[PDB]
Amino acid sequence: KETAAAKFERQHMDSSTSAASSSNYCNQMMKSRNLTKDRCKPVNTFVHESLADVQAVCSQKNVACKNGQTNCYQSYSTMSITDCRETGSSKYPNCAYKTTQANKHIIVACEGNPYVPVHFDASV
Ligand SMILES: O=c1ccn([C@@H]2O[C@H](COP(=O)(O)OP(=O)(O)O)[C@@H](O)[C@H]2O)c(=O)[nH]1
Ligand SMILES: O=c1ccn([C@@H]2O[C@H](COP(=O)(O)OP(=O)(O)O)[C@@H](O)[C@H]2O)c(=O)[nH]1
Repeated sequence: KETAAAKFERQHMDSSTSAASSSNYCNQMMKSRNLTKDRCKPVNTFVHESLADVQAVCSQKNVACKNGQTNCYQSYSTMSITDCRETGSSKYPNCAYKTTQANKHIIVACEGNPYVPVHFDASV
């Protein structure tokens, strides 16, 4: 079965490109990462940095999570990310997304032993 850590990697990691993310990037990525299978996931961020660099965020700046939990961490450096947001006209199963590339600090929640990212909270 898929671990929480593995799900984070599937949903949020894309180390292969520096940013490139064509205007088609989210339409393609959201489907293939299985985020459009049961419904159109409304909002999802992919991070274009090495796995070790994203894992390292769990030992960086501790900040409150949006839900009030205390186990969120903000990257000291900006990171290459792509935000995917479902369009107004998108209708399941034809999930359609706007693709927006940015360099921002990421905030992730970390859990477990080993202590690793399990949830993408925000970018700032
Ligand atoms: O900048 C963002 C904001 C949210 N999400 C995703 O959207 C999901 C829904 O957000 P959350 O679980 O924190 O609850 P909500 O924001 O919907 O109240 C998150 O788990 C993330 O997978 C994301 O990928 N990037
Ligand atoms: O602010 C948060 C939000 C979520 N989680 C944990 O992150 C994991 C993945 O979250 P979820 O299953 O809700 O999926 P997501 O919303 O991130 O897509 C779960 O073990 C939650 O306990 C957390 O530790 N802090």
